[PDB]
Amino acid sequence: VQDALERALPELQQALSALKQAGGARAVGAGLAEVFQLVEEAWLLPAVGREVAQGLCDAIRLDGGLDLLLRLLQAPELETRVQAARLLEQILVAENRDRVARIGLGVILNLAKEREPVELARSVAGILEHMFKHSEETCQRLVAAGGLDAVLYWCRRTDPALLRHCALALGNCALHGGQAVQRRMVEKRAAEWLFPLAFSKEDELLRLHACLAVAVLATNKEVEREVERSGTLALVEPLVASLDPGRFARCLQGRGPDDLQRLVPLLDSNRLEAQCIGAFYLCAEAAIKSLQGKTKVFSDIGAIQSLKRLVSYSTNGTKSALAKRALRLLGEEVPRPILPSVPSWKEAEVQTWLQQIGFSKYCESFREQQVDGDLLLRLTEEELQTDLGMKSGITRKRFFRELTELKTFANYSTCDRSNLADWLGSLDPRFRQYTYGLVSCGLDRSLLHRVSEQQLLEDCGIHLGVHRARILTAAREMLH
Amino acid sequence: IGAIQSLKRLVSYSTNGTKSALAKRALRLLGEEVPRPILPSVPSWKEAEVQTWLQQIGFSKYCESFREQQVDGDLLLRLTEEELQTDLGMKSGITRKRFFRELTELKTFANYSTCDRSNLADWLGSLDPRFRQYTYGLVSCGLDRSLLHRVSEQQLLEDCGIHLGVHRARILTAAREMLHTPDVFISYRRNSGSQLASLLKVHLQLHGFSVFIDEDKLIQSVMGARNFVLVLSPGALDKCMQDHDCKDWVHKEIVTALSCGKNIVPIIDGFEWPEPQVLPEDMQAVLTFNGIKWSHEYQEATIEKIIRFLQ
Ligand SMILES: NC(=O)c1ccc[n+]([C@@H]2O[C@H](COP(=O)([O-])OP(=O)(O)OC[C@H]3O[C@@H](n4cnc5c(N)ncnc54)[C@H](O)[C@@H]3O)[C@@H](O)[C@H]2O)c1
Repeated sequence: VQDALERALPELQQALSALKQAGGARAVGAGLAEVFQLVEEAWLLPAVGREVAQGLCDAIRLDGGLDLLLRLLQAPELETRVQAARLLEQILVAENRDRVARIGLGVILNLAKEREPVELARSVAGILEHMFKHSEETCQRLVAAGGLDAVLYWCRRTDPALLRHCALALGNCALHGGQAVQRRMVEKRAAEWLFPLAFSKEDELLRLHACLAVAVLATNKEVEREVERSGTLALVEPLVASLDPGRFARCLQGRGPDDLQRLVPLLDSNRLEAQCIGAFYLCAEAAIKSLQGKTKVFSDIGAIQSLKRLVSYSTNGTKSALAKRALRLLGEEVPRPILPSVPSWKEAEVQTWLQQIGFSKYCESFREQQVDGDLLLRLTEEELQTDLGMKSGITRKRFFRELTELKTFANYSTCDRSNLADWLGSLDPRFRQYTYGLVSCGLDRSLLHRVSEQQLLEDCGIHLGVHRARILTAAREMLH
Repeated sequence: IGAIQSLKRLVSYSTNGTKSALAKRALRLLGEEVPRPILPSVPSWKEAEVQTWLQQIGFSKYCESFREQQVDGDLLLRLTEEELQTDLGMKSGITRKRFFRELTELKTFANYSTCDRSNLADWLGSLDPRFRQYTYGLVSCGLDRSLLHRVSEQQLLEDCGIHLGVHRARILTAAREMLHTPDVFISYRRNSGSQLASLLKVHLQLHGFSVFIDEDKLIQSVMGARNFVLVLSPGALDKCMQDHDCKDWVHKEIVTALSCGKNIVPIIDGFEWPEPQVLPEDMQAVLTFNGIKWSHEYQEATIEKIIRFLQ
């Protein structure tokens, strides 16, 4: 355990003393090459070299060699510049990134302007890649300055190793950026430069990380229009449909829970490409964490219930197959897809729908009351509070959120005559939940010009007055 | 005095690295734990982020009050007086008001990227920085910038939940006073012509040209296209030689482009010109066009040369 640390500390002590003492033209570069080869020996140890490399990076930081590397990045010689950059690339760990964000911002940013040689760019792309993972302030300082333009210019090259760093840099800048960083990327059209990275048939990891960056940028609701106009979403769904997560899980050692929490809101952002990317990556990393004995992280975060919602509300075969495989590689059961004809439900479909979304406490609350799909669509506050024993209003509000998700994904073919659900969906996709509110009252397209607000409140049961005003306005302005 | 909780608020609500590092060092030199920075995507919260946010601001008594009720970030942003009083056991109105002060501090520092389409939070922040807390009040009701001229005070009170009438009057006033067939088709080779065709498509869509990429589907793509760009990779006419049956896709696209008579612009990347006598008779006319050599280091002038040679 402590063997590699005791073998690797005094060698780096001698090497950093040779770097600090000698100031020659080529002996300093030879010392940088010695430190870089010892770093390559450090990272390539099976299940040992992680903590060993972390301790050696801590020793390089506490010795003072990080400021030495930041001084040698300003050297006029090109050779020691590229060796110092390739040495600084492999040591950007979470304790070194704070020190680089304190001082090294502006030195690496200066080398972001020099873009012509490949030996600089292949390492400076990875340095900017790992510096996008620090915080939102560093992402703002890199995007507002010429740090994003270096990656957007280096996406033009044909180097298969450099474009991986560019795709990972844009993905990590989209993950840890926020609102304004994504605005400054997409207004500068960062999603359009990911098109040669998501289509190039040279590598298979590179297209996956490019589609990851596209899918993370495709979750901001002020952004998705220019992403759909970019045309990079259409390369996402077949690429996920043509690969296997087990082979890429064997190819990649996973990621920590702080990065596992970044893939979870990709599934609840109701976009098909983002759900496919999130299901693929969580299936591969669930295979990784199920090879080991740490499968409780997905239950600590809560991605398992989101995968159950992906299975039970699926309209695509690829994301449903990936979510079923991800739930099969874990230690719980897979759910069945629900029957979409909700007014055609009997009691057992209601019981299954309760068992698939996490309402197993109230199942016997609905069996004694004989609630079918016709009574489930016509359920209010008072019947939940009094008749069903659901006393808590927070539990009732969670039930109404799940009822919103159910009444969005429903088949109203047995009741709707004038296709009123598409009329509600053409205005706002959160209006189709009131379809049963208006069909059961006897309405169709030829009556909504004689409906008032009181008829929508009392009979149709539309509790939000903004939705009542929008439905009355759009019923009185464009139906006759 | 009480400066330790203010340092915890500085750590948990930090937008600067220097003050966060100094507050973490100040809490490390004392005898208590340092908190973690919260996840700004509040509607993307699960239960554990809500529990951590409770543990970092001094609501450790009610943590088991939220775990049994399963309150996530969507329920935390939509919480009122009555659900705090009845369902959560927070009987004291002073404790509820301290919780609403902390909820004000939370809904000021939040990421609404997954719900806000028209950037309504910046519209609320341009008036008064204490208005962005009502962003979730207006996004969840279905509103954006193009609807606020038809909102009343009752819709802000009941649905949006704006309890202060001064803020309702200011939002209504400021909402009513200041709110109111492709062109270039690219043929390429599957082996080594994908990256060059993708790069040409990107550099032509940077200038506003509708470019299509990738017999019942491609003929209507060529007929609707105004121009034609032929990517000549090394080996781009390898499968087109001795193809006397019209089965190759690139051969069909070249025959269709010659039948259309469009402005065929070849793009050469290390590919010599083939002989006319080895090609079939339906594709010998492609060798008489003005091809363009491709440079991998001076691409801007090359794309400008392509624009000068297209309609
Ligand atoms: N082969 C290589 O050359 C190699 C490999 C890895 C890292 N590096 C270098 O390391 C630096 C970046 O590494 P990083 O650590 O900052 O990455 P990171 O913090 O951005 O990603 C998290 C990594 O740490 C691990 N991890 C963190 N917490 C964990 C936990 N609680 N349980 C299990 N695993 C956990 C994950 O497996 C994941 O690999 C860069 O300089 C990079 O060049 C090099």
